[PDB]
Amino acid sequence: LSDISSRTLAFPSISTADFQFDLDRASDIIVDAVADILQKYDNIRLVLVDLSHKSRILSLVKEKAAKKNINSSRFFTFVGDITQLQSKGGLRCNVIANAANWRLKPGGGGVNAAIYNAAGEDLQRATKECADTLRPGSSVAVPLPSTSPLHQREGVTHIIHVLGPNMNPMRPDCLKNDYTKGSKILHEAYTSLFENFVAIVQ
Ligand SMILES: Nc1ncnc2c1ncn2[C@@H]1O[C@H](COP(=O)(O)OP(=O)(O)OC[C@H]2O[C@H](O)[C@H](O)[C@@H]2O)[C@@H](O)[C@H]1O
Repeated sequence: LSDISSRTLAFPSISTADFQFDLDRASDIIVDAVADILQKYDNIRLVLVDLSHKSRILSLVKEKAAKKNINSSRFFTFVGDITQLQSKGGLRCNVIANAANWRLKPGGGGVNAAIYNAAGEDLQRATKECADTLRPGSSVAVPLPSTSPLHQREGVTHIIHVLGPNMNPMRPDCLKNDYTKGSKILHEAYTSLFENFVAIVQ
């Protein structure tokens, strides 16, 4: 097997800040999507990250993962900045997920701003070579050039942009609390993410 860092994905909670997706529902969906992928693929590790130790989504996911008896060597939560996992967290993760916007543009606050700021213009060049847009519930894997400061400092080799459902009425494709559709699309976003990650590993 390759090194563990090469088989580790760190991801943030998609859709639950700027996109205002309900945390209780999101946490159920995270744990179900994680359980589903770990049932299929060996030798991967998944790490849910959020910036604050008071994170409500981390607390919910921990509770639910314990109830569901998810294998805690293969999935766990971690407090940290997704762009500083090795340097500040002490945890090397080669692949990270981004909660993107549909046009795959930098900025916009949230984790998307942080990732593009850390990665620099290399990520915008590389992303434009892979895809021009995302639709909700889908993702795209982008190899991160070795010249990127994020690669040099944190060992990140790939970023997977993911577009989750949007519940925020001041953002594109707002679902107006259609959580039937919303829940399906967030399930799809996580499965798409995890499948892209597995396709990088194997
Ligand atoms: N540096 C970080 N490290 C780890 N987690 C973070 C970080 N920054 C935020 N989070 C967590 O990341 C999680 C997701 O929060 P969001 O980034 O709003 O994603 P969304 O899918 O709701 O909105 C996407 C839109 O916002 C974007 O700007 C795009 O431009 C889109 O327009 C939360 O748990 C955060 O606490």
